[PDB]
Amino acid sequence: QLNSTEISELIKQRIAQFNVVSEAHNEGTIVSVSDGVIRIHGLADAMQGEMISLPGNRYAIALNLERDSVGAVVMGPYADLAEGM
Amino acid sequence: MQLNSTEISELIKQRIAQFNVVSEAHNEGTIVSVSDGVIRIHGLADAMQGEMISLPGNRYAIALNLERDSVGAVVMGPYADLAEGMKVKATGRILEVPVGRGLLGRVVNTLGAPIDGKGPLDHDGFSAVEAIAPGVIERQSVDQPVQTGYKAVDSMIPIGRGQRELIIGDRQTGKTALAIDAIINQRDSGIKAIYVAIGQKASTISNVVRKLEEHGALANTIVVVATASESAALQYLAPYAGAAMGEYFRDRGEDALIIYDDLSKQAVAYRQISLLLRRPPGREAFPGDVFYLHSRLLERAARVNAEYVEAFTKGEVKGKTGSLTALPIIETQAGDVSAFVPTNVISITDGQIFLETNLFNAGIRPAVNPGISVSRVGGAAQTKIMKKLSGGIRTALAQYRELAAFSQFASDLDDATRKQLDHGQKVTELLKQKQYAPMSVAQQSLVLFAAERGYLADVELSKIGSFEAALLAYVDRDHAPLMQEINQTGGYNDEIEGKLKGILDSFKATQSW
Amino acid sequence: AQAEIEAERKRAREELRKQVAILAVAGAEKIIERSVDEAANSDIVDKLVAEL
Amino acid sequence: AQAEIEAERKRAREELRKQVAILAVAGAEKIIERSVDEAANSDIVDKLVAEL
Amino acid sequence: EFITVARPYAKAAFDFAVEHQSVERWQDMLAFAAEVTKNEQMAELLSGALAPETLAESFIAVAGEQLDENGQNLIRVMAENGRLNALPDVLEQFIHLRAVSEATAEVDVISAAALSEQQLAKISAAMEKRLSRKVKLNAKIDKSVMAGVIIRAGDMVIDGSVRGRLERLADVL
Amino acid sequence: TGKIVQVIGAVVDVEFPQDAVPRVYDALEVQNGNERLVLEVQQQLGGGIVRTIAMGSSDGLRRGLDVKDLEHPIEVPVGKATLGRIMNVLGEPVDMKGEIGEEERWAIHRAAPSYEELSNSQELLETGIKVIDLMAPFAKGGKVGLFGGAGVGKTVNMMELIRNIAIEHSGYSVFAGVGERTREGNDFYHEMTDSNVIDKVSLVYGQMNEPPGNRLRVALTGLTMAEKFRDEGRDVLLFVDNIYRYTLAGTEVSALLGRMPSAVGYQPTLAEEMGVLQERITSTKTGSITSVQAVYVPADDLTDPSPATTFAHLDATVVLSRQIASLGIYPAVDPLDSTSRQLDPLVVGQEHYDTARGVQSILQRYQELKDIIAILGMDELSEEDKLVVARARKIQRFLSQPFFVAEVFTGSPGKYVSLKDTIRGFKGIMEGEYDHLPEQAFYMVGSIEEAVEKAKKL
Amino acid sequence: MATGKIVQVIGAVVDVEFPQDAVPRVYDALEVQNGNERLVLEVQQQLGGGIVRTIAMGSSDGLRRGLDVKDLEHPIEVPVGKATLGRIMNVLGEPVDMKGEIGEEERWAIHRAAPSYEELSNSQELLETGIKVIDLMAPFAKGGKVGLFGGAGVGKTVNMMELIRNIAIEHSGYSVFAGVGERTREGNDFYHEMTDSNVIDKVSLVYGQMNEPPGNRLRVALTGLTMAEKFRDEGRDVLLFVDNIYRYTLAGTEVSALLGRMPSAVGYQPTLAEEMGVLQERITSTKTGSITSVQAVYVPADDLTDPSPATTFAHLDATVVLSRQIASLGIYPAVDPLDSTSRQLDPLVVGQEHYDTARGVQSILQRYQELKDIIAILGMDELSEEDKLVVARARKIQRFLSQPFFVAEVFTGSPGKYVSLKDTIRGFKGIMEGEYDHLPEQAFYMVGSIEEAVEKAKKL
Ligand SMILES: Nc1ncnc2c1ncn2[C@@H]1O[C@H](COP(=O)(O)OP(=O)(O)OP(=O)(O)O)[C@@H](O)[C@H]1O
Ligand SMILES: Nc1ncnc2c1ncn2[C@@H]1O[C@H](COP(=O)(O)OP(=O)(O)OP(=O)(O)O)[C@@H](O)[C@H]1O
Ligand SMILES: Nc1ncnc2c1ncn2[C@@H]1O[C@H](COP(=O)(O)OP(=O)(O)O)[C@@H](O)[C@H]1O
Ligand SMILES: [Mg+2]
Ligand SMILES: [Mg+2]
Ligand SMILES: [Mg+2]
Repeated sequence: QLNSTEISELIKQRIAQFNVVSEAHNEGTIVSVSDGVIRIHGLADAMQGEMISLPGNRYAIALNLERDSVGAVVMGPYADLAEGM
Repeated sequence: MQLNSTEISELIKQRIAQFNVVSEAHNEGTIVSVSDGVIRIHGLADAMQGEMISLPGNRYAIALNLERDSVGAVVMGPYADLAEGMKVKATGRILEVPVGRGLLGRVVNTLGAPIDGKGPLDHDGFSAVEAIAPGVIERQSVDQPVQTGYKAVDSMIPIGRGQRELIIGDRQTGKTALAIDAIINQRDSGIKAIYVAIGQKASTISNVVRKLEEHGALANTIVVVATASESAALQYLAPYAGAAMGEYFRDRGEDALIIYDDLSKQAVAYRQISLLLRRPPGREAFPGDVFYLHSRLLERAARVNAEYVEAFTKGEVKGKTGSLTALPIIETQAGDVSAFVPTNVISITDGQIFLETNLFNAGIRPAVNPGISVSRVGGAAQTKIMKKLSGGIRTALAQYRELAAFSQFASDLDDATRKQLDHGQKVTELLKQKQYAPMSVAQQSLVLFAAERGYLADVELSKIGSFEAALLAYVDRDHAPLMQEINQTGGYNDEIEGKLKGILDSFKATQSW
Repeated sequence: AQAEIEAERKRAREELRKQVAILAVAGAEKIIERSVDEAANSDIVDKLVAEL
Repeated sequence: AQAEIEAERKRAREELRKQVAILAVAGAEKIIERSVDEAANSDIVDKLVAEL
Repeated sequence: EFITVARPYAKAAFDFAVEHQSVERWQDMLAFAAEVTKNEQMAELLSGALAPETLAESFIAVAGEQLDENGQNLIRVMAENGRLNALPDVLEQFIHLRAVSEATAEVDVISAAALSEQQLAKISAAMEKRLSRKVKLNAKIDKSVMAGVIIRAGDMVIDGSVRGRLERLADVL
Repeated sequence: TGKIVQVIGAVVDVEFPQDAVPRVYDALEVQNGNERLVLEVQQQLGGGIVRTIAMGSSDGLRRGLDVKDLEHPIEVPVGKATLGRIMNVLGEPVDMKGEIGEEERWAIHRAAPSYEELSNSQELLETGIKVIDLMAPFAKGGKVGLFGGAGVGKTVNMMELIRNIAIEHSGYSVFAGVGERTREGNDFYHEMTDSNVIDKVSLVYGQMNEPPGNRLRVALTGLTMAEKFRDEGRDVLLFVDNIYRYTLAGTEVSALLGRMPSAVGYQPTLAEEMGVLQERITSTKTGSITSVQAVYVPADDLTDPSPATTFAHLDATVVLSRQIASLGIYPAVDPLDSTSRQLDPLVVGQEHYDTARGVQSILQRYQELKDIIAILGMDELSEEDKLVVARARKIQRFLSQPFFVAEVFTGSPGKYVSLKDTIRGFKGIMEGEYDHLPEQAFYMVGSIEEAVEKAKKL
Repeated sequence: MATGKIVQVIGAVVDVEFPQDAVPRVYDALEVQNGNERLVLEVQQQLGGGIVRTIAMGSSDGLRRGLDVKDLEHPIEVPVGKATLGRIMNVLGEPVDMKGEIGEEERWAIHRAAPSYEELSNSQELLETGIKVIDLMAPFAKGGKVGLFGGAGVGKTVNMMELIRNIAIEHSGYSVFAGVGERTREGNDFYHEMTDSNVIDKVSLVYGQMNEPPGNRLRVALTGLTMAEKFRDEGRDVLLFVDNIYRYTLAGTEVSALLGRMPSAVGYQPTLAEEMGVLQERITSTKTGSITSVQAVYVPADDLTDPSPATTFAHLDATVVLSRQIASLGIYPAVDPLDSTSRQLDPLVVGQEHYDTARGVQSILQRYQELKDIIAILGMDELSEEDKLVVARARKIQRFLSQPFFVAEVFTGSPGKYVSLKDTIRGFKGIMEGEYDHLPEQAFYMVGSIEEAVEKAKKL
């Protein structure tokens, strides 16, 4: 038993209004940063091998589309990225 | 005989006068599982990592995983009586052991309870089992001898006071024999001894102690035991408990020699603990931190400069440098040095002595392989006489083995080669030595002088053994003032070379092998 | 031989110490059971709450 | 000597059998804060001779 | 055990209940949700591998005492991660977080015999200064401690039982 | 009171009311169809769940069965009532005879004797066997291990040791069958009854058909009987039919117990599980146990963890080699790997010690030459190197011996060889007194006189 | 104010929960009271909501769940510049020599990006070491990287002490010594050696001994680089010595499992090549200044196949391989000529005179290694008399590459020798031709120049 992107403020949103699909599929937020991999919540319209634009005119490639999140690999320096971007 | 039967009551009754009516406060948890010596505890919000946790009875556990919502801890003893819902109290304490001079001649477990049955301990208080070593600015360079009494080791592979020297080899090659002879020989050197037995069977520790007591060595020695029946936590801690006892002498300005028998059994106990705690297995299934286990242990063996001693003793002891010397033992499975635990310990130590089965079966005992053995302190550890004689020996003997391989089918030898192919056999024969028969410095020096200055050359090889025995016998009756001079001084001069030459000239003429 | 004898004598005294202490507290328990008092019980409570 | 301490223990039993008398200090003089009346004035020797 | 996975859901629900000033209701809703979780027929349904939405809407069916706008959502979030068995633990952490938020503590007192109100006064008044919280005592006097008292708050314990002294003395052996 | 809640192979989980949870190593009991099944408690999980190993077949167990809590460990009969009888791991009688006339039962889980209790002894125990007491002699009250691969001779060797030792010894004996062949249990029992020696021997059998819980704990049933006879003050012989099966039955259950795998997939607890068993097999100031253990070596790999851990436990170790046995030299003892704590000049004395080290030195040097000989042939050797080979080959043959138990294979009659005749024979060969005899003269002859009589007829 | 709390401690790895709007950046430092002692943590990962996974720069012993953690909004910053010289510092840049406060004017973060492609330089000016086998077989250049490869006990340390003696005293410029994962004894002996020879005022030492917690050894090398990069950016020429590069990779392996990564290869962290490359690519000589570096490389069990030594070979310019197979014969320096190599060994730097001499020596030793296999079984008589002659002159060249060091007199008992490059070339030509066909093999062993090998032959 372990947590799978079950984090308090995301849960509180779903409590307030469950149908968050009302927000655009085009965008999302970083929820983890480690070793050059980021996990993103959202991006419902992401696709395999798509370029995701990051702050600082950087990019990541979407490589795992998972049921709750996208795993993407940073094509540059990563160490200044932060969750909630 | 036992008029104290009255007086033990007064001792018992005054305990009541000492005991204290204060209600204390403590942080509390409950056991939620018990398995294989590991317990999980709910609660203990104020538990610290490496803390002693106290259990029902007089039993303790060590807190190792501080996870969210549970503590994982290992029981230092028989665990099987514990149960779910038992109430568990966190002390403030780290693990400490009795320490002092009064430990000498006692057999104690890793917790330091006396198991010899010679009654309670005399001791000089308690010291932490886990402790940081002296830093760079607090050390002094190793430049004093600790004598093994073995011709092979003391000539070729000298050990200095504060060195760490790995004894490594396969099973049944004489690993322990070398280390207990190194203990036995300290009986009059002033160097205190510690023998830590990790994971051995208890009757082996009976036999060793019975040999140390058959000589005068046990009254110089502390014996620390964790037998194969005892829990993995007790075995894992047993080397650290031994080092804490050796550090008492080291911080006073006295010398101690500590033997860790089977550091590899300490690693196996540490692997048991780590897998039972579900920590991820690394290579060869050991945890990754296993290097930090051995390296923090062995860097405690150190020579400290006089300033560090004065500060520790608060000016009671001034001008004296203290030293702790460690002799760890590793077992290889088939000479394979590439295993994870051997490669770590070979990286850490200041050298190694390789003992190997082919030499031991050939009758070369002690089976020291001159080529792959090395001391990283070298000549700075020797007395000047041994330093002068022995430097030539070990590298010459290694090249003799290469030469003997290259020669093995060639019918014609040039006389440099033919001389080399003889001298090396006679030196190989000279370095064999019987167990429990240590030789003083002057006795070793005299026999090495006979080999370096060529006096062996005409003597037929099987007689070389009898030649040595007769030479030691001859010199002890007729020339003992020189033996006293060399043993006390370790000195070497032209008159020393002259007197030794005169002794070899006189022996080889007058006597018979 | 003399070291062996003195050591067994020292063990016998520590053994004898183990014997009395167990049966002493097991007796002192019965002194509570037959000498406890409700004013003394209240004295314990009122003392500790005054120094908690 | 073993045969001496084996005899001397039999002698020692009587001092242990005596000194288990003194248990009031253990129990009452710790736990009752002020000193106590001997409510156990029979049960003290009852404990002595029954327990040892 | 569900204690770690209950934590995120427990916090979310409490903060929301605060911003909506409805904490008492929720605690009632979570209690109801924790009882339907125990029903023997539902405990088979919860164990079998239904799809999350077919399970959730079947769960919502058996509760009509739930605030649908906010309380069905909670159930739907837990169902989407399979978590519904954590509801009895989510409840206990909601109660725990509430008491920290209300700066209030439960305290358990154990003794050989019932206490006087004057002792209960001194105990409570001391513990409020120990904790810097309000306290609410309960007394659970016992057959086996023969004199003295124990005080437990959180997991900190103060012992004055004679039972504890008899063993704590025998320890000096 | 308890309920079964999982069944995974040999492992059964049981839930209890949280006020009543069984202790570790308690016995439980459950009705499985038309028979009673015992379970042994291994671990306390949370929530009153307890995890247990079945002492019997676990098939036909449902979930939801009611389980009965016995308040005590597995306890077995001990004492003279066990003598001459065959017993189960649970200490039930397995011969068709009546109930065991027990007076006392002991729990099979016990602590080892304290360090103060142990006793040293140096009384050499003679064997009939030329290689064993020459190369790896052993004492009364010591431990011997026979190491070998599949089919190399561990059992035939132990059957000569039983014949030689356990019939000139006068006290009681225990034989523990641990995960070995049921045929060989029946064969051994009948030769004991036919010889009327059975009434001195206790037999515990948990052979290889039995499910893992039986194979694991039958070793401890065997020791607990031997510890009763030792504490009574007797001198006892303990024979263990294959110690390796104890460790292997641990491996089989360990994953189901939920323990991460170690090394070559062994249980992480391997060295503790072996160590706590092994430390109980010790002679003591009250009385003595002499022990012989067979040690199977998986895939002939002497560096596997299970053999490797066993080597530190024992006082004499005899290593059997498939490479020698395929020569047909028997016993297939490797003299360059077999060793004993007793091969020491003080206890054996010098003539024995010098002979053993001479044999070891010649046979080592023959290994050093074999890689030359293999490519070039022997003609390239020096005339002294040829003499080492010519002696070493004779020595390897003279190490062979006819066993009395082997007559059903070899046909030729068994020999018993004195220690005086063995050291005299090898010392004579190494002195070269016999360099005029052929190699075949030495093969399978009891004593050196028998070699010269064989040489007359070649 | 302190704004986070410790929520797990497992071994060296500590997890801290911050508010969801003030989460520490990766590689930020954090601070906590471990009783009396202040402890620093370095942030490795952001994971979940508000939680960060960190490595302790010190012992975890005595940490509790619940301790308040301060957020320092910068990475680990260390003192740099002249104030460092003659001082010993730990990984955090704290003085550990008792001499008092460092007295800096500037502090730099230990994490920084490498020089850009436009900034690099190719100024391969040849550098003389005075060691026969190195100057012939593997010539150094100023501003290059040198690796001393070998397993345990083969001579990496005393070779580095010889190189430090010869170039670093002559260099006339500052030096940095990084004691990564070193033995505390040897770090002491080096400090006294530099003090007694009175060159310590030129050199700053960063020490991260083995006993130190895995976090310290993981980062101590970057502290050494950051001091060397300060002197390079000033425009100075500096020498950087690294005690053992392998031990940085090994400290990465220790934490990597606890940081939740899956294992790779021979149980190494998956990031091994990235972690190596990110350290090594800072140690370069730009247009403003040059860093010359000598690195020791531990080779586990002497297996040059192993991923950690195999990966570092690509980053160096000269690589010297020390072999136990040679070291077993006692013939130090134990450099293997058939495996050691340098980027500088080509005619456009070395000139043809040196190039021809080195390629000659390689061809002879290569041939002899095949001949040696025949001899051991068949014997030497089965050779052609020309192959016998090559076996002779090769077996001499093998001994002539040996040289006693005046940092090794304590082991040898004998006086150490220095050789010029000019004299080295002339000596090897002389064995390759006939001039010394008549000397014995032992007349070469640990000699010095060829001009004194004749003298040992007369003594032999
Ligand atoms: N110098 C020696 N000369 C002759 N025999 C020796 C010598 N040293 C040791 N032995 C013998 O070697 C045998 C094994 O020695 P020891 O027990 O020290 O080896 P070990 O490597 O410790 O074995 P283990 O691996 O079981 O611990 C013993 O019989 C001992 O008597
Ligand atoms: N001394 C001997 N003389 C003749 N044959 C022998 C001798 N020792 C062993 N053998 C042969 O080896 C075979 C197997 O030996 P044994 O049955 O003792 O092995 P084992 O210990 O049962 O091996 P495992 O237990 O692995 O099956 C038998 O055929 C036996 O004849
Ligand atoms: N050039 C040399 N001259 C003499 N002895 C040497 C030489 N190189 C190595 N040795 C021997 O090898 C030992 C270990 O080498 P060292 O460099 O100290 O270890 P490492 O190579 O692991 O750093 C030295 O103590 C010495 O005994
Ligand atoms: Mg040993
Ligand atoms: Mg068999
Ligand atoms: Mg080094």
